[PDB]
Amino acid sequence: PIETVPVKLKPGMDGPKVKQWPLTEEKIKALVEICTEMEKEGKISKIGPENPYNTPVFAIKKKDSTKWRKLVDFRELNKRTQDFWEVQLGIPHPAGLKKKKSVTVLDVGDAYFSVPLDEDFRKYTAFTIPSINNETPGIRYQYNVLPQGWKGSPAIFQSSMTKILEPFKKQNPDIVIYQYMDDLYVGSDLEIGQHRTKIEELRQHLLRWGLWMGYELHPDKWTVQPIVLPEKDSWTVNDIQKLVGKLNWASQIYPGIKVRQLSKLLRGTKALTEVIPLTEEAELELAENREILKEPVHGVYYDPSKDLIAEIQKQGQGQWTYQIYQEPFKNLKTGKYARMRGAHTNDVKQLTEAVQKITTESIVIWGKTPKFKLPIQKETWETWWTEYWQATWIPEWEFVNTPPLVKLWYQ
Amino acid sequence: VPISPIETVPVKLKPGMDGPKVKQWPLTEEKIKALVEICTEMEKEGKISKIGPENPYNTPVFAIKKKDSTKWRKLVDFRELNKRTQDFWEVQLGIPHPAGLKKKKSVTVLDVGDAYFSVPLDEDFRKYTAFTIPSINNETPGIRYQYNVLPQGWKGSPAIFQSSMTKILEPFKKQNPDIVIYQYMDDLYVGSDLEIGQHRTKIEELRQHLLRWGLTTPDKKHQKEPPFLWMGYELHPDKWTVQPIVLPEKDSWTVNDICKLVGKLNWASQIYPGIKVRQLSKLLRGTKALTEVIPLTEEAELELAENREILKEPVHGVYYDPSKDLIAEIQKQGQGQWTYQIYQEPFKNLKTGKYARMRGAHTNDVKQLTEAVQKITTESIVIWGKTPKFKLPIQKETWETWWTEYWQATWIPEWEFVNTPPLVKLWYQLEKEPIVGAETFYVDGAANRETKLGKAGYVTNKGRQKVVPLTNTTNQKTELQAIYLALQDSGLEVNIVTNSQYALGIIQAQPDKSESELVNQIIEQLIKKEKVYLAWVPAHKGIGGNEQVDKLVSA
DNA sequence: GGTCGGCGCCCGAACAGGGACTG
DNA sequence: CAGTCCCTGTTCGGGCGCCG
Repeated sequence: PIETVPVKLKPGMDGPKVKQWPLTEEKIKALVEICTEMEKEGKISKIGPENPYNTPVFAIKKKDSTKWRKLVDFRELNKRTQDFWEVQLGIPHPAGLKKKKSVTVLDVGDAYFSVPLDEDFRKYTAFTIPSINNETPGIRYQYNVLPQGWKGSPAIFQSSMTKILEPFKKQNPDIVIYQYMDDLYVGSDLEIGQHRTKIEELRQHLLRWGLWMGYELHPDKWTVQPIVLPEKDSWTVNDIQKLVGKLNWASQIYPGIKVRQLSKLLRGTKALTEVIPLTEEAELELAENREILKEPVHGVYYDPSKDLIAEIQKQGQGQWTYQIYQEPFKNLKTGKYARMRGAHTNDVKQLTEAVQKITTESIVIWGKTPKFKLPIQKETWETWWTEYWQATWIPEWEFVNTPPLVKLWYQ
Repeated sequence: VPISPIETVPVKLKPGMDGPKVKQWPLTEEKIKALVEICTEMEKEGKISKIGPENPYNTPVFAIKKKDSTKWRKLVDFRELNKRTQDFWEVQLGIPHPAGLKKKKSVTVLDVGDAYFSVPLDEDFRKYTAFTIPSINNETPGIRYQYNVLPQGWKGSPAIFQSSMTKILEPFKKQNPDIVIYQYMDDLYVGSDLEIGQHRTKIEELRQHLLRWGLTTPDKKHQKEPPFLWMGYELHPDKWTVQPIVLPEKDSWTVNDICKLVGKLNWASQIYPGIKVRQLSKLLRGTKALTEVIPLTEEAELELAENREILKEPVHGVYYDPSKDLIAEIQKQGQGQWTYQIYQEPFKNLKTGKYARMRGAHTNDVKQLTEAVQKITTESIVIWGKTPKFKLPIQKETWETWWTEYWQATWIPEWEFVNTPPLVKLWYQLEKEPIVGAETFYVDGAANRETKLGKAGYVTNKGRQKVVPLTNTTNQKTELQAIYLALQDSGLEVNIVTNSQYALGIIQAQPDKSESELVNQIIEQLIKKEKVYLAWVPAHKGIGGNEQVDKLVSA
């Protein structure tokens, strides 16, 4: 008996028509049990081929989670409904969430099943369940309620969400609560003990309205990866050549970098292993360039109207560096990940883990998910990335093939 | 007109477009009798109904012969209706494969007669399926009908029938969970581990369940004894094989004959191991006419003779046993060709295949092997829903060196090394640090966009030097030619300093084959070396001799 | 015959995006 | 400076195979 919020696509843009990719046996069995249960609860309903729209579907298991979780790749549908959840029913991003000592994430996706969906918009939430060896044709469904993983679900439920959080925000005014996709980010400067206690208070405060796990974060301990020059006492031709190439590349970000006096040391056709003493004018150019790398880049600030872009570099030995930016060489944040799951054995698991960590930080700091430039072949990524995904959202990505230049971001 | 027991599928036209209005083709008098005989019978059965002048729509219609039968099939040229009809999402995601079938006690196969004619069309959509049937005389106005069922030739007919058929089979499969039903269009593969007595009972229950909705299961297409003819295979209680494939024996080969030859060789490669179509596909490149006669090359004639000798022996595949692991083993066949076998017990192949797609201008065997593993994995998840364990002709240390040092993310699933020559290895390794006591070559080259002329050469720390003039070349080709000179005129250990990102980006990928002959010559020189160290420095910065030589290789 | 849908392969032409050089 | 072009990679259009 709830009124439906009317939702439309962006003008001059048809619904999503993305094919379903093959799924493993453990994923198909989990999707059939969930969909049959969801159809029994009226959350979804079967459809036919007269609906020309479709969205891929697969299943995941979150970190240390035994229960399967249905996930829909609504990235194409979210691109075609962008004006709804930004212009009309936007969610403000709290700039203090990134400053909390501890931030916990809660999957509130089960609450969206309580609100019905607009009848005219249900045609676009269509999805197909595949069968092993194509035993049976596609078993198609469509959503009758607010689907999990659709950017229009938290916007419609936002009014209902604020009224549920109002008694808790009043008792705890210093706690910051942000809602992105099917997740709820709760941050507080309390001690780690009383923090988890307040989380359980919010869990029971949400259970009494019809809604369970938790994933902790610590944004105050997030570090950046600056550009560092080696501290050698004896320099060879090969050392200074790599140093000049690194400084020449870094000059695109810090315009004050000079390589005039340094590249003068490499003027004779010398052997690479030959030791070269640094001139007086070169020792000053190096120390000054070290000081410019300590300074912050001039004119770098976040623009809410621009999309975020994240580049990742494979440094080997389980090392992975990354940079977030909106305009080239105007990096909003840099960093490096090390010793993640699958280190020294599985590159795809490490890359999947890195993308999840980066996207999570992008939500806490700016409330956006970046578009990734992944250092991997398209066929390699699209084969294994679903095997290691542990998040309810999916960022956009493209595939790059940039051979290593002068190892800029890692010594 | 009576109401069909099957629920109809609501179909619309695309917004802002009207039905088809096309004139009928001139038909032969032998096809006219075949259509009037069928149209008068379909009208009696309620499948088509007469229409008057109030229907302003019309579409062409014809008929083709049925294979191995005197009956004719009615087809409608709905090419104009398909353009203006709404888009449909096809539910047929793929084709079933016998290797994915499990051993069942009893097996039954049946086909529904006239499947499309047993499923009704939308009531509001029957008006757009209007056609004219010409008479034996051109002056006769002709009889005009409209379809009450699914017409053949419409772009929505297969998608509608596949979904409507599944909805009828859902209550039966809900009551009989242990019965496996492979539904592909109208072909039904029914199997169960029930005893042969209760099996035929469930079969007759299904033939009556389908009968309640207007689906007839004739005993002509009924199959109770092996071998079963299913999806173009021969299903035996313990093995399976494709139906006999016939290759043309043309004395003169056209381009279309090779396309039919390659098409059946690819279809045969799923169970016949070792099929190669490398030299036969080299006959299709750069050709324009389908009817153009092309002679067979010596490498193509040898490849065809080997494929014909493989097809002489009988091969068979087994069924899938979920209790045992899945194993896939790959072999390096030719330059750019790969073959694999998926099996659970040794020499009892579930299916075979091949991979030979050339990706990029420069590559190595490790890249091509990784691409093959990915093609096999996706193919395996389609058929069995799991990834097999791989037996790869590559050393564990060889792969370990590759993926740990590559700048791209790359990975292979759980695999083990099989010692089947030829082995996939890396042919050369670029040192990580500069070589002490090795001559240092500062290369680089340039060219002119207009004259297409350029120079390429090097200067070393020992005073060695060379500059070679080049004609009809580019800036990229000269930078490669410079490194090739440094390799040619150096010892077994050499340090090479370049400023070409392009040249460096190709060599660091460790390719062993390229489409450019200059790259292959650089590869051949790298294999002869013992220690090679490349290094990139920015240009126009006055860096070492790389500025002194950049002035020598300016013009 | 010159109907429809699905999947697979092989090819070339059109598209497209980055790097070095030039008015 | 923006304009090319040299290069490489991708995407799609069209032929065949196979099934219904």
